[PDB]
Amino acid sequence: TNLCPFGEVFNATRFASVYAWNRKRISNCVADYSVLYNSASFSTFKCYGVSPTKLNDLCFTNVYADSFVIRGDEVRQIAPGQTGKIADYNYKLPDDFTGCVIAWNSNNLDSKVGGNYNYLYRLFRKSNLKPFERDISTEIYQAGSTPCNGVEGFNCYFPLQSYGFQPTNGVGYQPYRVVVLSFELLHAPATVCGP
Amino acid sequence: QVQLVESGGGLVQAGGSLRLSCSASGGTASRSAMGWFRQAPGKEREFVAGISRRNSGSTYVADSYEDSVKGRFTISRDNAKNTIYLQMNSLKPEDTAVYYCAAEPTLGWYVPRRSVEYEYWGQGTQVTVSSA
Ligand SMILES: *[C@@H]1O[C@H](CO[C@@H]2O[C@@H](C)[C@@H](O)[C@@H](O)[C@@H]2O)[C@@H](O[C@@H]2O[C@H](CO)[C@@H](O)[C@H](O)[C@H]2NC(C)=O)[C@H](O)[C@H]1NC(C)=O
Repeated sequence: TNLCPFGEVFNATRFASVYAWNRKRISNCVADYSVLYNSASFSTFKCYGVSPTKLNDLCFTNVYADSFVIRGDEVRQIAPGQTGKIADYNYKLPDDFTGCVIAWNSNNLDSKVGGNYNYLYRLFRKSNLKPFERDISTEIYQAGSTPCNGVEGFNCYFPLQSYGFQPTNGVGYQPYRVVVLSFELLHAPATVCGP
Repeated sequence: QVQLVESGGGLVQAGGSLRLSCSASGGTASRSAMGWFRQAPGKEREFVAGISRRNSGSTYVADSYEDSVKGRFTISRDNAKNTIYLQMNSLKPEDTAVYYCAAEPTLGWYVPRRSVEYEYWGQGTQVTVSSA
């Protein structure tokens, strides 16, 4: 009977940095996705393996809500088969992804005069993330042939870079809050259905 | 005896098109019906399309289709290459699945339809359909 806590996710005060993205698993609840697809606030609402209109008719074992902040140019990387700093080093979707990617401009919330430097992204990594893998380490990245000894220097970089969100940034460089919904269907009793 | 290798999967927008190929290694393939199955997440393997074996002295070809893909999907078999194709038009989000190629030795123009009625299977190719 109880409704799914989608409000806790979409309307959370603070969102996670993309390198340390947040995940909430949702189960044993009634999901009304109509609040989502009807609203005009989202600038991205692309689904994979499901039609957005029929979401209230489907039943799943679990629904996963991953949320973080990236800049506008990088929302596109939140899709299966994508490549780039975000898709390779921060948040990676699987090829068999079933779910929806939802994003909206958050410049009024996540930028500040002088810059918001709380939102970080990983810029280097020795190898690509696996699907839904998370890397929160902070070791100096060795971009050259010479060891870094744990300190920054020539070809030796701090792995996390700040976004520096200023309200006057071009819309491509403005903060976007992203919620990725993953619909898990198993040979098991469904626990998240529509009304 | 029969090795099946699919290819041609990928991501595509609702309404778009896709063409899957499956090549069969082995002489047993020529006397085998061949077909396509698909498996969505959390579901059993289900029939998509099938095509009859090569029969000497005739050009007649029997096929069979799952009703929900009639007209949108077409199965075809290459002459003397033992490769089958699945032309996939007007794709819907609900077409998302792993698509498997299958082969089954049989007699005459029979096209089997259950997954337990095909012996040989490929590894699968992923098809994902998006919708704005
Ligand atoms: C996220 O919140 C919006 C807006 O929340 C409103 O303001 C808050 C401070 C609080 O007072 C909420 O209770 C308010 O509703 C939600 O959008 C509202 O949704 C309701 C129900 O669909 C609708 O009647 C209102 O008109 C909507 N308001 C606006 C401005 O669109 C939204 O539903 C919340 N998201 C989720 C996933 O729950």
